[PDB]
Amino acid sequence: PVIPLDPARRPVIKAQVDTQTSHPKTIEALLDTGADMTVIPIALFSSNTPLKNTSVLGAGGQTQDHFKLTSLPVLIRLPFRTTPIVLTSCLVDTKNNWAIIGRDALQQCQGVLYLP
Amino acid sequence: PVIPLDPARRPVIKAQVDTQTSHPKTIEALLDTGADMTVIPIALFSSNTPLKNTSVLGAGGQTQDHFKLTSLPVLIRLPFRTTPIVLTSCLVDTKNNWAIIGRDALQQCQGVLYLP
Ligand SMILES: CC(C)(C)NC(=O)[C@@H]1CN(Cc2cccnc2)CCN1C[C@@H](O)C[C@@H](Cc1ccccc1)C(=O)N[C@H]1c2ccccc2C[C@H]1O
Repeated sequence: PVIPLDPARRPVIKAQVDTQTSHPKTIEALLDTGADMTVIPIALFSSNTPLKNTSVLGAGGQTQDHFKLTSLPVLIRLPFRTTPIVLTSCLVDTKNNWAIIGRDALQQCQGVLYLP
Repeated sequence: PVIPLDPARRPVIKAQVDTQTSHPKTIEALLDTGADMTVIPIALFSSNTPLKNTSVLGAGGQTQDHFKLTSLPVLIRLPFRTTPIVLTSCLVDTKNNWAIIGRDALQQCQGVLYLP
């Protein structure tokens, strides 16, 4: 679908996320062309799930803390799609619970940005 | 133009920014559907320009020293376009000199996100 861009209304979407550690869950995620990589909430995971450490570039510079990588791929299903997005790895937000569909996922559903 | 979304290649654009505090300059800016507001480098301004202090949520926790608000509106022109995007106010990166075109600007050029 064509998704209008509005400063007052974030372009969010329902996404079923399978972290392969528990049952697939539906979240509301921000469609973010400015994001190199997808971010999912730590709440999607179980308590015994191992994650890799990392340091990501953010608005406050380097955040050497609340972002981790999954060891296993992450599967994401959009409402109008049966076939899933399969990310080799993606970021996990451990402080807050940000949900961000990055260009890694957007490429897989062949999404484009269009300026008239 | 149609801009493909690619985790390895950021959707950037060359945009002429008029801060109305110095001569208009062309910068490279990230096209970002996840940004509520536009960010421009403080380099485009003069040393005597008054700016407002504020608080902006970003990846690296929560910052309130990084970004400032403009006092005057900002005009942005896209390639081969004479009629300017007019932003009443936008963020000013006083540190890493980021250039981000948010949904405030993307709305005025009628930009859309398209998922096939
Ligand atoms: C993979 C990861 C997500 C960590 N990457 C980023 O953070 C990139 C980095 N570049 C770095 C970069 C900068 C310049 C050139 N190349 C790379 C700048 C662009 N961001 C993506 C941002 O668009 C992320 C969003 C996320 C968000 C939205 C709403 C609420 C919380 C978090 C974001 O930061 N948006 C905020 C935001 C951001 C800018 C301006 C205003 C606002 C308001 C707010 O919406």
